[PDB]
Amino acid sequence: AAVDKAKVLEDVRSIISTQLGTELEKVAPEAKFVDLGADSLDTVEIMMALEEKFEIALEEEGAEKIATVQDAADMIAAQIAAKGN
Amino acid sequence: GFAVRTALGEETNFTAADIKRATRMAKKYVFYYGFSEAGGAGITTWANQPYSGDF
Amino acid sequence: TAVRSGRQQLTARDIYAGVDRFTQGEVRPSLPTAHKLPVLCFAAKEIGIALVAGE
Amino acid sequence: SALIRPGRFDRIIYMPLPDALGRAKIMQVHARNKAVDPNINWYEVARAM
Amino acid sequence: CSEDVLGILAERQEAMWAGIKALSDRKELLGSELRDIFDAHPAATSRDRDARAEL
Amino acid sequence: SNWWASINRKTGIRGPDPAPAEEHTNGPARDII
Amino acid sequence: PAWRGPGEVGDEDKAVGCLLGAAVGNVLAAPYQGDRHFEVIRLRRNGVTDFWKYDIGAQPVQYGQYTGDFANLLAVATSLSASRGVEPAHLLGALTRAYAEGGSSVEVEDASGGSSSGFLPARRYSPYDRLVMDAVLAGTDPLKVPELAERYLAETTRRHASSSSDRPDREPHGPSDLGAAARAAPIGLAYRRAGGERLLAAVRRSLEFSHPTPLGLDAAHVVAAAAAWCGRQQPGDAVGATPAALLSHLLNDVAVTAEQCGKLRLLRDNLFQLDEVTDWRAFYAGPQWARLTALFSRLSFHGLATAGSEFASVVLLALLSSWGRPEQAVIVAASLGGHAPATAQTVGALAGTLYGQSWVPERWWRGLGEGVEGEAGREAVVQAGRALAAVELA
Amino acid sequence: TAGDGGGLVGGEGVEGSPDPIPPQLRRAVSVYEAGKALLAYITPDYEEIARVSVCPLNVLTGFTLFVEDEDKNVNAILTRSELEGRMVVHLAGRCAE
Amino acid sequence: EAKAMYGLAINWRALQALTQALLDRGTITGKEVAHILESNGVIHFPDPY
Repeated sequence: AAVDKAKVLEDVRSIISTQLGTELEKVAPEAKFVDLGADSLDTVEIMMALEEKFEIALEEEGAEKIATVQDAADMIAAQIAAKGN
Repeated sequence: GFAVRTALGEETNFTAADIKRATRMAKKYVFYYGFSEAGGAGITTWANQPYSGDF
Repeated sequence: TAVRSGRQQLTARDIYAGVDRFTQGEVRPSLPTAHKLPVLCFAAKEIGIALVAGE
Repeated sequence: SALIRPGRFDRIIYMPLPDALGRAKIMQVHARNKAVDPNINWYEVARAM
Repeated sequence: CSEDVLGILAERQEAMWAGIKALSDRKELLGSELRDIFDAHPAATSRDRDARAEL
Repeated sequence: SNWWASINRKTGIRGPDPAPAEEHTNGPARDII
Repeated sequence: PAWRGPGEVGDEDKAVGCLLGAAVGNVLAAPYQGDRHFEVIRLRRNGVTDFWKYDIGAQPVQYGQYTGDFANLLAVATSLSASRGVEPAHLLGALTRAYAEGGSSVEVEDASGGSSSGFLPARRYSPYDRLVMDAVLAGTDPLKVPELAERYLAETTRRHASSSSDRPDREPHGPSDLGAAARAAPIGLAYRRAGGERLLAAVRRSLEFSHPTPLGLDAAHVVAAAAAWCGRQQPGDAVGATPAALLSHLLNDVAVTAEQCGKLRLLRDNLFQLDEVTDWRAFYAGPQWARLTALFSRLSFHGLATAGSEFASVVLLALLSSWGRPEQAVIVAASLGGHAPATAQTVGALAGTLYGQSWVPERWWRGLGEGVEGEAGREAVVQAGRALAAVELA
Repeated sequence: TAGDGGGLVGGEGVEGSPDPIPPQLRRAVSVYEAGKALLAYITPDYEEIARVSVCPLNVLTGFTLFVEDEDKNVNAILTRSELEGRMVVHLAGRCAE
Repeated sequence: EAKAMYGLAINWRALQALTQALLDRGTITGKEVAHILESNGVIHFPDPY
């Protein structure tokens, strides 16, 4: 229901940073995924790492349209939002 | 209370404890003992006399 | 109180301390001195009563 | 009024209520056994209690 | 009565501040020390502008 | 600007932004529960 | 019109008057340290215009005695006139001397036998300055104690929650506080004809051991620059001596930091001028005092200038608002509470080093004479101000 | 909430308490608590704020927790400025709503 | 009430920012409240009267 987008965004940024090797203050809330040192067979590894960090399941169509760390954080927040129901 | 107010320059709840006491006495001044000038002399058509604590 | 005071002759302060340990009550920690407000207010209360009585 | 006469109970001593530091120390010790985050600024938590 | 008291207190401001300063240090005074302190600061002989504004 | 200068208690109190009239409604039953 | 009195003031009476104005400002504003302006103007309904005798703080000031801030200022001035320039070890020894004499100590009560004895000086010192200038005596180094302090005075730790620093208790007393900017008027007057970069080197040397931060150095620099500017000036040029002149001159050359420039610009474009105040009870309840207090609340946080930038901006407001009336300016500065000793002492230093000597009322001179400092301290001040008018070795 | 009355909880599912607390009723509570905290911040010498919150225990009210010092007015003093500031802070919520 | 309304009116931006923060976080601390309010330029009161 009521989810804190701040914490989710912080931790998504941390996970992306730790996954690619780029320092945390460089990955901006709107930085796309190819410009930060990642191809196509590496945006799926960070998807897997995100699921592993939050222990949720990502919807697949919504995962086909992820381009900014903001939309990733928003997808994850929407997943955690609808958990009990 | 008036001394605290004249030192600080601002009201307080200290006055709250003063005037209460004074008000009791002031009523006993006007009604029961008949010291005032309420009527031309200080005799008033109604007073409230105390009961003993034995009650 | 006087024998703890290192003396033996009872002074006014000592009999005053005794009266107060029964008339009022046991002693308690003093007033904080971190801010000017508390002691200023209470001391102004006391000195106003005393000064007005004397006048 | 009987047990107060001289010799029987001649001295009364007063224990005040704790302060910020007192409450801080009190809660520090009652938690040694519990599971507690190490970075707890016990003083600040005692300021609001 | 309130006007009378407030007129007493707003003449002896120096004496009241001397008393507060003395009582803040020792937290205790006897009526004789208080009397001599108040005596050391007699009231104003005449009224200047500030005194008129206070009155 | 200084919209708070023209605040009137008789003619009605209103902020600057235009009337956030968002609302939706189910029936009385789906509202009570 | 403006302050005329005598003609154009010289260059010796300027310095002695700066020290005298600092003295009267600190002594007058000492008892009102750490309270808001509405409280101060309600305790002193007839104006803050005379030396208070009855003080009931935790460490009470006595009648006619200054605090540690003026002690440090005058010690800086003397030691500077001794080594003929800002030499760090010399003035630091002089400061620890002024912090040492007359004092005393108290012992401890700790279970294991731990001993952290408390040294109590004979005056009032800021807790950060007390700590740093007693760590100097603690044997440790003089240059890298600020690095122990910035992280020691960090009792703020997390301050989890708890919003405003309203309590002077939760305000930041440390390497970026007002300590440095408070003692930079005599320094900035010893260097009135030396060049801006040399002046900056001097004021930087005087700070190295306590205020290494850049914003504290900026505060010290702007106050020293104002001191030098008004020192070179003369009180008669109705065009050279204008507040706009000094403010723009500050904005262009010296002010480099962001927030300092913002506060200076804000003070510049909203500046106004008070008319001559004769009845303080009516002034303390008028549109003018209210407007001034509104600007003052803009320039600071809840009426408390702890950071050097707020401090220096507040100092210029009290002085530039009474252009041509130095005693009125020092009264207005003492009437604002907060850090009233430091604020008013700096305003008085600058009013002296600009206007000179003929403005200190006779009653404040007599009050300095009748206090505990007495003739000894009074003419010690006038003599340390005389032995400053010409010293320029190195 | 006692023998009956009630009408204050918001998460019980019964005819009294709606289940998700509609959004127009959450905007209002947030506006209320924001106005109250904003006025308590800009008021000189008010208490200090420790934690602002909305919907505690699902009730339809906010809750602002205030840290205060027991040694400025030792459990006994009330000055006029303080009372007027309290009045302003208590009307701020309704006024912002 | 006049003072409350005037002080909420001259602080409109900070009021809306803090409202949004409360709507999307649920809880907030005093340091965060201070930071949010000072980031949007609050205009304090001069006195409590």
